[PDB]
Amino acid sequence: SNVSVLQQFASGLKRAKAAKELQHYVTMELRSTRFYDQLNHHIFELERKGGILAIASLIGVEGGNATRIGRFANYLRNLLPSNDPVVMEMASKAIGRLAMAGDTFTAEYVEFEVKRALEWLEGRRHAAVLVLRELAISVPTFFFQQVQPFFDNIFVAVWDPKQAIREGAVAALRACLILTTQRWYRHTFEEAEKGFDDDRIHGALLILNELVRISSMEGERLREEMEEILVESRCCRDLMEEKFDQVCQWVLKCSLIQMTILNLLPRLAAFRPTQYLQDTMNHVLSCVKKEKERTAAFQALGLLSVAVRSEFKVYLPRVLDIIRAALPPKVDATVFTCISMLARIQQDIKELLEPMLAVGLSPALTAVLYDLSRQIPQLKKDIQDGLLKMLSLVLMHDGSITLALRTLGSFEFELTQFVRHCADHFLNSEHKEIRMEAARTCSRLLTPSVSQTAVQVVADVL
Repeated sequence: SNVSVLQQFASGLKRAKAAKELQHYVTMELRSTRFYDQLNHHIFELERKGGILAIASLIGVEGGNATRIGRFANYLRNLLPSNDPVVMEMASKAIGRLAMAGDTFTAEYVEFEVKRALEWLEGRRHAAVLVLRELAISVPTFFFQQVQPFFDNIFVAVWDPKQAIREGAVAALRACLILTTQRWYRHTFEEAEKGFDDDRIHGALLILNELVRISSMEGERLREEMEEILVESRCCRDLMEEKFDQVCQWVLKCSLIQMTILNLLPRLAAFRPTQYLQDTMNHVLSCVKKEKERTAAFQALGLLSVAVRSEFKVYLPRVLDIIRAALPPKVDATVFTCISMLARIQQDIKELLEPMLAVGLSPALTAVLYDLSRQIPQLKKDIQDGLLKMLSLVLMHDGSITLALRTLGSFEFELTQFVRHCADHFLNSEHKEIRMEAARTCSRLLTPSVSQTAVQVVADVL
């Protein structure tokens, strides 16, 4: 209990680390109290990721009410002020998980960490921004006690010459705006307008994207659905004009700016939908060919096609010629999601499905085909026949085939030879996941249970 748990904690620091932490949590849930604290101090003083996982895995499993929080507060505050790379985000997540217990000291431990978070507002500012984001995600009541000083500190802390600090500051401002709008916007719009008039480009774009997303959830719902597969309404013309001027001027001046422009163009097109839409379509058509910019450009084009349904229909032949030259060469994950979002224009996909079936078996393309067969049920048998032919060519003859079985049992098809070919798959394969998913899909495929020709194959597979 003392040597084996310490050996597992040392092996977690040196896939196996989270499994060892989960095994230690499952061993502590069944139950040596000082040996775990000594091992935690030895792993924290040395390394940091395994100790943070061992400190975070025991929270919510053992049941430490008051004695564990006073010991964990010093270990959470020691690494937060001077922080290393992304394991510091794991330390911030462990602090947010320790603050999410629901104890009496949580009103004292959070406000001591939030008021110090304004002391820093670059390894110190981004750690405070991540701590504020974790406190807003964990404790929304304790994070609303100091709202006047945080908006003044983040307006000056995000103006520093850094790239990684703005990605945390935008997330902290979005969590603060979500906590404000769930139960201020004019001062943030005034600060974002004063910051704009190449350092003050992408930060101002990310500051304006939060105000564009908080006022209108219609443009955000399409991006939230495609990812699985007053204040801003008044000053909307000048902000869109400044965004269009920044997109047209800074064309090839300064990667992050083009990505911020492609992210802000779809929300601005969905908020108010012909010259600005033509300039945004021209910018997306110019940025689709450039390197490291086509993944956001395809999603922005799909969002603008879902928003401007009547306006983008004249631009149907320009994009459809660009995708058909891309699939024929085989980064292919965003193209299927863009082709799925462009439909939500039905007869043009039947010539486009020939290359999409020829690209290969992937999860995003299968989800796009499922969403296209669910939303647009015009030609469902033509897609299902090609999917069945691709699955038969895959399973007739290397990793992806598990997902092929996952697509074989996902939705309905037009299947007695498949269950006779899959009833020998787990008898030959020595892999665990192949046998597991094969049994999982052929137990679902047997659901068409007074003719004695299906009874034979049902009895055979059973």
